[PDB]
Amino acid sequence: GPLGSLVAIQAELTKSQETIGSLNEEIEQYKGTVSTLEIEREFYFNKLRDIEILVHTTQDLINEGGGALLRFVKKVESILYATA
Amino acid sequence: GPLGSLVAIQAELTKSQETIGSLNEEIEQYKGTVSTLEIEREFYFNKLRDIEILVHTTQDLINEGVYKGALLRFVKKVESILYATAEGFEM
Repeated sequence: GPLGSLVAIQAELTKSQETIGSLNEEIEQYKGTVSTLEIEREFYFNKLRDIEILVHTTQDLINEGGGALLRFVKKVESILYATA
Repeated sequence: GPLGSLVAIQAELTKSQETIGSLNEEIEQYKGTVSTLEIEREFYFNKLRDIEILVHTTQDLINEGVYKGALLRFVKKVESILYATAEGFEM
């Protein structure tokens, strides 16, 4: 009857509001994991950038103003731009 | 009466089943963003590892005199950059 249908929907509704609660919990932990990975990424990208700047600057400095130095600089450059 | 309240709670229920649907899409999006960041990481870690090997190997040839200056200066600059990257693996 009316009461039975009201009770069944109310039960499924509170069960649904539970899932929403647990899915929001997951989203907050995923937001936290993306944030950590993005903080790490900015740090490592800066170190690789410092190596890239050094490689290109030395390549320019060798040009007008390298023997074994140029050979090493080119070996580093090939490591940076390799695709795997 | 009872029909009105049944209609209002059924509407709340189907609306909440739609939010679970959209929250599951967000989770799949977030799983995809964590996966991309972890794939980048493995690739850039591999390059750092290869630069470390190269830096130490050529330092061994400069130390154990196998060249008969500016090269050692450059090798040491790279090594300091690599050490600073190792130092920030906790921070």
